[PDB]
Amino acid sequence: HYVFPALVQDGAATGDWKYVRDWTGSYGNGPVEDVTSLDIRCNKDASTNGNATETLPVKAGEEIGFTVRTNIGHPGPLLAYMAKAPGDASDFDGDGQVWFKIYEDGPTVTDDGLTWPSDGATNVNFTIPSSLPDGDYLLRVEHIALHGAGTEGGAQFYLSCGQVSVTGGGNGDPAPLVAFPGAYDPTDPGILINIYWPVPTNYTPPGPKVWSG
Ligand SMILES: *[C@@H]1O[C@H](CO)[C@@H](O)[C@H](O)[C@H]1NC(C)=O
Ligand SMILES: [Cu+2]
Repeated sequence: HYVFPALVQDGAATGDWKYVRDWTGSYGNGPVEDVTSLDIRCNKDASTNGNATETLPVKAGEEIGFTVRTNIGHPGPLLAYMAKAPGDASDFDGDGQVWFKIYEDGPTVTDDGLTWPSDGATNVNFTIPSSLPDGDYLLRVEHIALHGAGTEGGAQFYLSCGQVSVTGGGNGDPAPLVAFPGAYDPTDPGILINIYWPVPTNYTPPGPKVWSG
């Protein structure tokens, strides 16, 4: 139970939900539980637009992060996605095959079982690929909590969508492109997984491969 309320730029948080789409029930720190739901895109009611969210100017190559409200208190992978808006980020619903992955981490095998780079984290950061073209993007941050993921319907998704306007961009062609919902299936080997009883040797975060450019 955590949220990603604000973007981090130049080693300072911006305002809670200023450059990030606030979502229905964000107060309760509730997980998305259905990867077929519109919720999996930007969380509940957040996709339809950002008519009251701002867009942060950023550079291709810049490290943009998110604050974490309390901390990442569940085990699992961190993932980030972006999507080019056809105009202003605040008018973009993020529909269609427009999402590409820019980041994902995976676990370490210990004596005690899997540890994760996200465990206890109070902030998270990513790097806008240096070749990403000029444009308005959604920046979708996701932690997939896997502590109850042994049964179908048991993986938890903790998400937010930030709005950024990218300059200093190159001639990258982000791909492959996927949809939320649609990228994830509840039987996916990174979503339906017993992280404990046989200790995973080769855990595979779901969705498409990372676009590096
Ligand atoms: C996140 O921040 C750490 C600490 O400065 C850094 O080592 C790492 O390269 C950064 N990761 C990304 C994805 O920008
Ligand atoms: Cu929780």
